Amino acid sequence: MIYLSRLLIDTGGNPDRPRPGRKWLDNIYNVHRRLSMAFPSGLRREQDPHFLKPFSPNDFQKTPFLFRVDNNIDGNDKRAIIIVQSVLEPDWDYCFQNALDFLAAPPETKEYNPEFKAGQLLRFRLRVNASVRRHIPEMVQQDGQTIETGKILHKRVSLTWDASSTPDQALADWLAAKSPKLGFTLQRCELLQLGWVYGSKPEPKNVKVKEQGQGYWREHKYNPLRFRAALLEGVLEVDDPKLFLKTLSSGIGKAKSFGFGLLSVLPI
Amino acid sequence: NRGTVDFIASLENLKEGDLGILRKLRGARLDEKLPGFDLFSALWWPLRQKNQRAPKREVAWLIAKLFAEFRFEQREGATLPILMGGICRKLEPKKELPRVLARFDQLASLDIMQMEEPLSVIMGILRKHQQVCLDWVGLTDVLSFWEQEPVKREWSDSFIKAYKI
Amino acid sequence: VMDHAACMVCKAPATTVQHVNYRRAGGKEIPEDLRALCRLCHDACTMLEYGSGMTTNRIDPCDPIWRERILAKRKEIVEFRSRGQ
Amino acid sequence: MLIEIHMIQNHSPANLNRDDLGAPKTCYFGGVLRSRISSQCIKRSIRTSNDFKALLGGVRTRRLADLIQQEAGETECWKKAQEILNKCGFKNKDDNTKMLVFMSKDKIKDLARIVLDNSLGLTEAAQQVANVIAQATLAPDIALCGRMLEPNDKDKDKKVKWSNTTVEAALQVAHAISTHIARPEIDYFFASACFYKYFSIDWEQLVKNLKGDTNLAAHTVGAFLLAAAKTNPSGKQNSFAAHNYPDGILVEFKNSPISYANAFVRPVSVVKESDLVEQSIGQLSNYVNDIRLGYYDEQSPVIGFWFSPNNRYPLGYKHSKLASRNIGNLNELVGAVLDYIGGFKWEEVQKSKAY
Amino acid sequence: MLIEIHMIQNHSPANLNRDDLGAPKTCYFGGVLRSRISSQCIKRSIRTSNDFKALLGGVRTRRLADLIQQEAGETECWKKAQEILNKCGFKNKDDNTKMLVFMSKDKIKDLARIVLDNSLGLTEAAQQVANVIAQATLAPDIALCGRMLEPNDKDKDKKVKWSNTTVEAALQVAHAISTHIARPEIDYFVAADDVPGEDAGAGHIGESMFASACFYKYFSIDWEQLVKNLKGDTNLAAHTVGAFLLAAAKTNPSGKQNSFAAHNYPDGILVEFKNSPISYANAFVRPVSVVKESDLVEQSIGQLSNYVNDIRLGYYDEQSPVIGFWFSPNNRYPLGYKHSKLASRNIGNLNELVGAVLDYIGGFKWEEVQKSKAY
Amino acid sequence: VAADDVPGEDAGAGHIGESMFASACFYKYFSIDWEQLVKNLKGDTNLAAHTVGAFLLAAAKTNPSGKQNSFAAHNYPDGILVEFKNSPISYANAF
Amino acid sequence: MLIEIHMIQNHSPANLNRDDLGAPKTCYFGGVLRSRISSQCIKRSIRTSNDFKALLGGVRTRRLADLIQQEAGETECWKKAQEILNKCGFKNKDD
Ligand SMILES: [Zn+2]
Repeated sequence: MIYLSRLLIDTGGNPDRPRPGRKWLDNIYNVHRRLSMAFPSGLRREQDPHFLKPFSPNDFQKTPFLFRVDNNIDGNDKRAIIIVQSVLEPDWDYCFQNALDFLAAPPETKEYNPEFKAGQLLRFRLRVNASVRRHIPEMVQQDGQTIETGKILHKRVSLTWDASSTPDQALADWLAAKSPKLGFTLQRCELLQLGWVYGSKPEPKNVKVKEQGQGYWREHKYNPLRFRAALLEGVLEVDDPKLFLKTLSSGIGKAKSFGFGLLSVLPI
Repeated sequence: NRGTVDFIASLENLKEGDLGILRKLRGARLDEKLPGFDLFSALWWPLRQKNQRAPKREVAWLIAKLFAEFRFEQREGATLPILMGGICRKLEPKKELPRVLARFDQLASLDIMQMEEPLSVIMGILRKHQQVCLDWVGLTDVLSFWEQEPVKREWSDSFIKAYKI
Repeated sequence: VMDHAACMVCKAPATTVQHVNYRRAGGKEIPEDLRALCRLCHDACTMLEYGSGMTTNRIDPCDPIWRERILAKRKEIVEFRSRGQ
Repeated sequence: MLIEIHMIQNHSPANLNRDDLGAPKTCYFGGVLRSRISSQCIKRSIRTSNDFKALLGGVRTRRLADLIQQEAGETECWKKAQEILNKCGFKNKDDNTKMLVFMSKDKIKDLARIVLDNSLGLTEAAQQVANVIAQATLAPDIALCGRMLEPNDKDKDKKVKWSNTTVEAALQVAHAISTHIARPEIDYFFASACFYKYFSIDWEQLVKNLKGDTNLAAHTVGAFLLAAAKTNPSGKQNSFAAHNYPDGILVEFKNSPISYANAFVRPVSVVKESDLVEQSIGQLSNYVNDIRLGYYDEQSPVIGFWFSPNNRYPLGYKHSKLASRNIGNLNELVGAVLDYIGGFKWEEVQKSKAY
Repeated sequence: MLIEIHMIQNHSPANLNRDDLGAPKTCYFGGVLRSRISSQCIKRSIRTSNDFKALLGGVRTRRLADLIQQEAGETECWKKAQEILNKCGFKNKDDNTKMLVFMSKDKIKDLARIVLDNSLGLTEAAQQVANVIAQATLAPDIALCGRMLEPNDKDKDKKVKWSNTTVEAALQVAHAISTHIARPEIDYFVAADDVPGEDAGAGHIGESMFASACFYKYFSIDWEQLVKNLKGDTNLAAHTVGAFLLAAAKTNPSGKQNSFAAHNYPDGILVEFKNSPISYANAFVRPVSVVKESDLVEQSIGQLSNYVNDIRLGYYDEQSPVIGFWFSPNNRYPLGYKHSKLASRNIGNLNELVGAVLDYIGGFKWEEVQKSKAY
Repeated sequence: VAADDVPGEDAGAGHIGESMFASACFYKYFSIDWEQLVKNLKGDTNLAAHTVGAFLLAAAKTNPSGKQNSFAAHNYPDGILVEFKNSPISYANAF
Repeated sequence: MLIEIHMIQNHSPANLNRDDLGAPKTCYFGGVLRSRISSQCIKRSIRTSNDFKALLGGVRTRRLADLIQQEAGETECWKKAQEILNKCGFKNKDD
């Protein structure tokens, strides 16, 4: 019981007119917020029928979901798609009823109920996060001297593959290291895109307190976010089919709310 | 009144494409035909930022549309009542003069929002006699304070002074 | 902060704030009648206010009325505004 | 007069050239969607190659003051040097100079000589660096691509009057397009693609830009042809092995430049997906024949050379000849091009190098 | 009698004509967007072409004093030349004329002679300059493009009369519009940095534009007006007609050809000799939509053949017949498969088409008229 | 723009400006009174018939001569309705 | 008996009729903007056409003295002619 939805984002076509779709896709945090906005529980749907209200994050269901933004070529054109997998029914009607300029085509919701056993060859294509935690973290490197401010800063930083090692093989063995826990096997994994994605979160702070109440003289700070990204496809061999359903319903990665994690599997 | 001078000078600096854009919008609102809204916003907004004073939005819009339709060289000392009196003096004193004077005196009864056509007939009579100048700055300044009684008093008095000589 | 840095109409990230209920401006500013907006929705609302009438009151988002005209202005802004200005 | 190269060759898309969203570059031709390799990607992949490193003279830098750090006496090649250019025409904006300067690598030292001293004061050293920046034209790839450089005169303190700092391009590169429809990859609810590349080089303009250096021009033409033949057009900075040689190469000596992209307006559709390039060859062949019987001129005949590996694919009308040769080697093809151009040979022109 | 040229062309992805912002020029025809190449661009491409080099006898310039000084050797006369061009009613603005002047090159030396004589007063010299400028119009350049010169009145000295300056045009180039719905495309580009830095990428970031289309072109040459404009010369008129046909058949606009190189050739040409000028652009009111069997070019050729046959059978006249030549490269695309041969001759090579054009115009031989030239 | 034919130090243009244009499908309407034309032509009928025929042929095959040296829109009409009736009617209310 | 012509004609991008500024002539019909060719322009295009060459008899001119002298062929009548034109009710102004 997995809803495999699909979006057809309306990008630009003239870099002299406003193109809100590309600007929206430029920031991953706004993409995540807009995708999460499609889940009104019982209050935002019935009280306001036109989404003309101030935004309240507590008014939306905290339903876990995965999404990957990518591109495809069907028969005569190139389309930017956002494949979204979720366990609750997505309310795309409530999401773009005011911002229909964002979307080029009406969305789709097709049920995905796979009954997959082991030992059958299947093909896949997923985008994954490529961060590791260094048990020996390098110091702060204060740029005036580039030695140290503190000593230890345990940080998710980057997956580094030696000096002359190939990146695709390194990513393949890194995935195959955790593959027995998940329950598949790789033979011809390949790397297509390897880069970074960027975002910015508000994360409000406080500066001054009111003359008669709480610290409502507060303003908005801004915390940037960076993510190392890999996109990889190939074929996987199914083992222990109980676990593969959990991996399909959960996703492989550490940034499942920022694109990485969704795995799309097709039969041979 | 330097803001009005800058507004009129920017109006004279306009090319022919946006002049045609404004010409096509005669008698219209400001909420349709987006190029007109963008051009008017580009014309009027920098005045408020630097200069503390600025002409009213309705007055500026009316002046821009009238300038687009009735392009006249801005010249100091060519106020509308004086030219109207000079035209009225060289008229038949029995039939044409009461009609044209009634069309002129209709103007000092309405608000800014309804002066377009009663001003356009006046500019048409001016263009009929081949005028080449009009004081847009003085007309804008008078139209700004159109609710003050001495303003209308001086308007009528200037017309009568130009008519009599 | 209070509208969570989002537009009221198109729910895009906010850019500025529209000053509805222009009464008590400058010295008695209460951060309640103000409403956060993006650049396109604010430009559309200013287009609607410049046209028609204009008094001390303004055009307030979250109203079920004026939504269709705001969306039409959004369409016109998207398909007609030239950045070369 | 002009040397034009029409080649077809199969590549592996989705890892060659992308846009800001990561999508592979595609275009519309003949009403149908085709894969596209951009021209500037090609014009750089020749430059940063193992066959163009023999000359590779010229840097399109942005941090020119930092380039004087790597050739500096003790420390004088800093802010004093930076504000010499900053006052001249290039606002630094945190030592970035806010502009791209295309200028030859083997001219920094004299530039350092301009700034290492202290005899000159304000704006005279600026004129001294400006004239030597304008003069720095001798470069085998600057002459190929050309340069436009307009300094900002808002911050210029006058008396820095320039010469004509503009180089005409001697090379014209089209956009590579696929001879068939774009490959539809698997869509949820390892296929190569042929490509037609077209290049044109003006011999007279190339000679004039290098101020009568036909030996260096011939070396540039040969190195350019080799680099275009056996390099991967990308920016991935990896996988340098020439795993896919150019299957078809036709070189033509013409006065009026022509593009044979109209041979593939109708897509070369085959369900076999194996002999596709061969069929593509036939299509191109037919169009060339039509051209030589459509726009035939007697006072200006054309002469060409054809190459396929091991002479596997003929070019002409099955048996009737179209190109004067059936060369089955890259080096022999470059030798024929060289001796038809100027009676030269690859051994003679290899000794003249920029670097 | 007229000479009418209708062309079908196909273009590889390029940007041959841009506006003040960079986007390719477009238009609307039948309610759908179409890519457009302006008529002035096509006329400049023909006039500044290699095949039209032998007849480039006119110059449209603002820097007339530079040419006057180049004609002579003495420097100081240039100064006086500007003053001679000032009382003539032309004005100055940072050491050039305020308005462009179009004139034949071959007479410019006579202009210099007017400045070379120090015995002539300024008013009389200005009047002589006005006379030689107004009369110097015999060149194939202006012949087809015409001229319209308006001397300044607020600056001109008195007693400087002006003769007739307007030249009636003999060319009626239409705008070039595609035969289908246009598909403009963006192109993201960066500028890489050759020296490593602390950060990544650097350089410049931009988004250019390009489009590909199949176009329809129109040219119309009034034979009598061209002959009258050239003061009765027929050999020069035939040479101009042949050079124009060869240039417009084999030239492209030079817009962004260093990065797109769309040097394609036309693949269908219709040359007609009628008494009233007609346009077959109404064939493409319905846009050409490609299908799986045919391609884009042959579909446009079929629609053009349909419209041409319908027009010929509809607006037929008995006292005035038409004679048409149809050219395709080696008969790659015949003028329609269904209808009759709508051409007195079907030609597979361009040189025979030009020869037959000269034959029908006046029976002129090719090499006979190549001796007649202006520059 | 108006390119300058002479090279210089700045590579500028002689002139910069704009023009406007539009393509369109037009409806045109002519009406002729036969009796009034015959009365105006002093009882002549052959000249009146010549006038009607030449008017039809000219209005079906002639275009305005405004900016045709740059646009050249010599398009023939793709439909003509010729009516004979006792009162003048115009079908411009269709569109 | 009235004879009427109704024509539908397509037109590729052009500027057939202009105004003071240079914009193509427009008009409002049915609440929307249209493209307009003035009836005076159509009448003039019909009148001075090739199919109406054999019928162009009249002339509308302010230079009747020049036509009178051209039909006469002698000089000194011309000035006298304008004096005659000053007595019939045609006051001359600048030749
Ligand atoms: Zn908004």
